[PDB]
Amino acid sequence: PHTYIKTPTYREPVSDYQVLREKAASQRRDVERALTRFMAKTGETQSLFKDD
Amino acid sequence: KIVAYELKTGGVLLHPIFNPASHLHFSIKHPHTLSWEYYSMFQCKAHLVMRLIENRISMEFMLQVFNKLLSLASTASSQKFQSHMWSQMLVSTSGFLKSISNVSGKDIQPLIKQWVDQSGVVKFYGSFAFNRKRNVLELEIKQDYTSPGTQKYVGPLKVTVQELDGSFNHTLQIEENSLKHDIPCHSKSRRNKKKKIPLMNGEEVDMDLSAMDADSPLLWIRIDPDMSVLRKVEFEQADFMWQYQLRYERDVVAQQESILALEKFPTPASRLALTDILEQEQCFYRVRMSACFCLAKIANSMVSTWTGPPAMKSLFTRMFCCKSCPNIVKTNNFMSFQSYFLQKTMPVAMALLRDVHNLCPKEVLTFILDLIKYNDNRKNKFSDNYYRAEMID
Repeated sequence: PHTYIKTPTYREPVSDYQVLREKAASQRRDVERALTRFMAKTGETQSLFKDD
Repeated sequence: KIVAYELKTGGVLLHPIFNPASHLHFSIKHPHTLSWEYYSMFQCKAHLVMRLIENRISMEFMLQVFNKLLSLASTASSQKFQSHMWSQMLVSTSGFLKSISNVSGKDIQPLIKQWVDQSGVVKFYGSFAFNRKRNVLELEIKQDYTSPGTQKYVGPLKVTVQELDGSFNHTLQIEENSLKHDIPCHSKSRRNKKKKIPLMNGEEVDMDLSAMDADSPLLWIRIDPDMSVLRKVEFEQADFMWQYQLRYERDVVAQQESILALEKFPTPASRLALTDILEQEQCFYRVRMSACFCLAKIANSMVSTWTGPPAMKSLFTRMFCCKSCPNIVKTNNFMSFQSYFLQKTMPVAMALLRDVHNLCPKEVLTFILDLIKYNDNRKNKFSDNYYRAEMID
């Protein structure tokens, strides 16, 4: 059934609303955490705890 | 606000006569010696006393009084005579009462003498008993008139009784020596047949009469429903009467006072009443926002009895989350303005839940943190700052 005939295949698509909500949420949380840590490290900083 | 302030410190005296008020640490002869809280409560009491004058003399006559004052002022405002006529633009108390007496023929001098010249609010303590033999309702209304902020009321008093035959108003004459007021009660033939019980408005509803007493027809009682005096009422109903008044009343102040009085009865019927109020659109939204906090307090008081999940969580996932994912909140669409306010007030009350160890449960804290993480506001036409601020709260 493979000697002479060929048909194409595709990659597995993830159309699930749960995992898409999870992916968009975690990527937004991670990029805003990275942005705020970068901006707090390269400027004047405060701290709730002593030398934190 | 005013009964809290007047019972806290002395009282607000509209129209003093020149000290007239010596119970308070400043002089009321000039506006610049008044405390700022006294100035705020002064304006507040002034507009409530004007609502009382509208209650005695109807609203169209009141607007005619105001139009007569404005018309005298605007005929005065065009003259050139240096104040021969420019003082008709200045109102006084005697001129205001005279214009009221001109347009209506009634004078309000007892109402002015009680609520303006006298500086106090009244306190009502009511309790009822139903006489089954003579079919009467014996009310017992006593006043606390020896507190520092209080005064004694001797006028008439409206009371609204909802019985099975409908809603009936009664006027009671509360003289100084009065204590027991016997009002008559109607039939109970709407429990013989299942018929709908007619409400305060023209409509009628189906009520579950299993919680009601078998011998009494009366479903709830409200002392001074229209707020026609400056009063603080402490009525002693039964808990099922407070639940019926929360569910089937067509007055928002009675639903609010039943929410306020259901915190003393933590029975599961009251939890069912507040949960049915919370699920109910076509209830006024500020009643449901109060029922959130009342449900939180009741849930804290009946720990080691609570069966299922924490309070309002399943209701939040039923109202505001996705059907396929219960722990993922729906993307923000704030275009309804009543489920927006309820959505932003429900986790704030849900966070007041406490376990048997007095610590907030990790099921509600995790729920609030998932409400924070899965928040998506790229799709509504409104901002998210108040909802996120309430999430921090």
